[PDB]
Amino acid sequence: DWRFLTPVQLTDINDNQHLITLDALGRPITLRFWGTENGKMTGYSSPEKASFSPPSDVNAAIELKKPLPVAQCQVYAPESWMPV
Amino acid sequence: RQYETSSLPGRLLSVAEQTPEEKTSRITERLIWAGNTEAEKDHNLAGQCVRHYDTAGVTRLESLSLTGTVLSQSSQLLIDTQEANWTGDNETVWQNMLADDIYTTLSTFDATGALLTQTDAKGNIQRLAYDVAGQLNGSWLTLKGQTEQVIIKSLTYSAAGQKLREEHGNDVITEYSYEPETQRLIGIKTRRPSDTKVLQDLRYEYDPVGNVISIRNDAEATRFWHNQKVMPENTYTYDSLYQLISATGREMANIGQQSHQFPSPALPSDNNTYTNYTRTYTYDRGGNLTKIQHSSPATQNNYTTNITVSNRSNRAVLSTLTEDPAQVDALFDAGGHQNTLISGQNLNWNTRGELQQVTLVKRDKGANDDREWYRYSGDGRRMLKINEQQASNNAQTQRVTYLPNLELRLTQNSTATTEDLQVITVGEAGRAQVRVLHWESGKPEDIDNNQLRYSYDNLIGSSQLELDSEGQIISEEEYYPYGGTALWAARNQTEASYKTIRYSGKERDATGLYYYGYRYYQPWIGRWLSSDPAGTIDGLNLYRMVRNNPVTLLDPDGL
Repeated sequence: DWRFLTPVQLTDINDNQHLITLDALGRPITLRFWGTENGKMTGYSSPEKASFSPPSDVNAAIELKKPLPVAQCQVYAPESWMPV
Repeated sequence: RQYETSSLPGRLLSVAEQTPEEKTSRITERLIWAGNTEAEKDHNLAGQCVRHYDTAGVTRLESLSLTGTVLSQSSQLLIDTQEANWTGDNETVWQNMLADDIYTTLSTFDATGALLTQTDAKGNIQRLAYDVAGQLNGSWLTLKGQTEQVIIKSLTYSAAGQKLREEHGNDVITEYSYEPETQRLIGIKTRRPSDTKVLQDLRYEYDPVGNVISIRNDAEATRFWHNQKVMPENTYTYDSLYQLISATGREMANIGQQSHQFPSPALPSDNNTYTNYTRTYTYDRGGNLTKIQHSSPATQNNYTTNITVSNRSNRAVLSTLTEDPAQVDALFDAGGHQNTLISGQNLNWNTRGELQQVTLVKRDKGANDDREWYRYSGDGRRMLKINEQQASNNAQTQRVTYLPNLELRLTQNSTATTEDLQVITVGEAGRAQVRVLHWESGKPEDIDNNQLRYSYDNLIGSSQLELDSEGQIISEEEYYPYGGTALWAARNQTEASYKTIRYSGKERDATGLYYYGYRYYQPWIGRWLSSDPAGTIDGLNLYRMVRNNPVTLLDPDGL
């Protein structure tokens, strides 16, 4: 990701892709990986097929439904300390 | 050792060794490594050792997960009469050193890498479920050709991640009580909801450090207790160095003196009783246990174990091998391995310091010595246990092969196979392990097939109560603090004969010797059979028992 000069898509030795999405200011938001295990592909659906919109609020994020095509989706609330 | 050349990464290729008596080295280990070819990419094997030749046989890696774990692995043992000597460069040759009996296990993991499904080498399948916290919350087992059974109906954990509630497939429920101030187990309650019967009700009283100073069992004495109901506390006394000095508990009246021979279980028809005993432990300045004084006034068992400790090492034996501190070292080899277990039983240590053989009965030059012998894999794991009786009309061989989650107990008489039993393990020993006994041959007349054994473990993982699929008692056992048997009873001696997990979850071998991974333990002494490898022990006494305090295995993080 050339905005940060940090790696975001990693190709393994094996047939295995490991990808992350960063937000502005570069914090990791999502993780996906996929590849073959026994000559056939499994893992997480790639992002060009399985789109995903991370939740905004933390309280909103808590209530997600099961078919979530992502690992370790991050939600940040660095500003939760300010009164609003 | 032989490593790859500079055109390569420099990974290990082989291990060779030579004893002083030999002219050449032998190849005991050899590693064939995966490259970066398409097949390897397909099975996620690139760069991995895929064919590992060792001292036990050959281990073959067939498939890895996207998470880096094992999905498919297979293996073969060495022919009993063929040593590992994987010379030359031809696997065709190496194959002829092996049995053609290949075992394979298969697995399925989630994205996290938690194990979800495991197929053993006979086709039996374990299935695991996890909760929202990623914790194991239940478990099932399907035997090959059978339906799926529930082994664990439910698990609940505390805030600390500790097991709080356990519900077994046999309807037995175990509740765990933790002291909330310290987050440590304070009690165990095992009950049958079918008849609201409490089988175990334990409490652990501790000093300020965390040593258990008393164990109470509020459960009632069971069916094997002839007109007895209430048990005393297991009181423990410790010194300033926290060595166990004294302890109390119950023992079978007919248990006799402690030795390497395991006692017969009491049966419910015997009408035996148990006595109240105290045992005292004396230690020298190096932490060596020098004397064990038994006292059980009901039978006036005043048996004393006298230990002779070397005056130039921390090595020690019972007085039966020698009385002289100047001679004690003569009983050990150069690496600190014990040469003889008990008088007459010789110990053969191999080139890796592992116990290769135990002579059980010394005979003439006609009849062979009874013996036990072993094979270990290239990680020090025991893979094969062979018990050879040489009696001409009773030369029974008990061949036990260890596989992940599977123990194969093959028994033959001097002419032919008498029993073929698969033991399927679900869970870890000392951690509420449940076993299934599946026979392909030789099932005893009074034993149902696909028999379940539910182990109800104590504070340190010793197995005290064994229940069946109906929540009934199969067996009951109490131990001396150092692992001897204080009390043993069972519903059926036939069933009793199959319990091998006894102390701190470890296997009691035929000789009375316990197996602990890399070392063996002698409960009649309170010492390790051989010195531990330097650097794995922080103290100086390489034969010392876990801090002379077997009551509390205070080994946080497994250390």
